[PDB]
Amino acid sequence: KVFGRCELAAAMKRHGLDNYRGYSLGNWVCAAKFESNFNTQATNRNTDGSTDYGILQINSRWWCNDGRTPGSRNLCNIPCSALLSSDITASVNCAKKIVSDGNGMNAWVAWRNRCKGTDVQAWIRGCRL
Ligand SMILES: CC(=O)N[C@@H]1[C@@H](O)[C@H](O[C@@H]2O[C@H](CO)[C@@H](O)[C@H](O)[C@H]2NC(C)=O)[C@@H](CO)O[C@@H]1O
Ligand SMILES: [Cl-]
Ligand SMILES: [Cl-]
Ligand SMILES: [Cl-]
Ligand SMILES: [Cl-]
Ligand SMILES: [Cl-]
Ligand code: NA
Ligand code: NA
Repeated sequence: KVFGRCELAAAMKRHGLDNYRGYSLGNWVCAAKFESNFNTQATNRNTDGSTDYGILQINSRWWCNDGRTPGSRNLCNIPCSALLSSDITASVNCAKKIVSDGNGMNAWVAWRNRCKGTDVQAWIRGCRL
């Protein structure tokens, strides 16, 4: 599924991401925009052979099992394919674990490079939330 911006904002808000670990909702929407262009089916292969999955491009090196990232962890205890669902619950729940792990949203490269330090509230501007 390719979410609309506000649709995703609302979904993320419903799933408890607004101000989760102090990260306002716009951060999460911004991260999803730049990680996946709001596409739950986005996948991208990393240089190490892991793959990033889903709307928040959660990687299989650490967070999910895709059966083809040897030596990797599955800290969200999910098949990576679960992160491609139109239902963002698995991605959100895994993202909550990630963002809680001490590094905040810096885990999301696109967030660090494209959202951090920007007016992320713009990402939820106009949305009914
Ligand atoms: C939370 C999450 O999974 N974020 C992704 C990053 O992990 C990806 O960065 C890449 O991650 C792999 C596995 O840890 C690293 O081997 C690789 O160096 C790293 N790539 C960069 C440029 O840092 C990122 C890839 O775009 O996608 C999500 O942000
Ligand atoms: Cl868009
Ligand atoms: Cl915000
Ligand atoms: Cl694996
Ligand atoms: Cl959802
Ligand atoms: Cl933080
Ligand atoms: Na990415
Ligand atoms: Na893994």
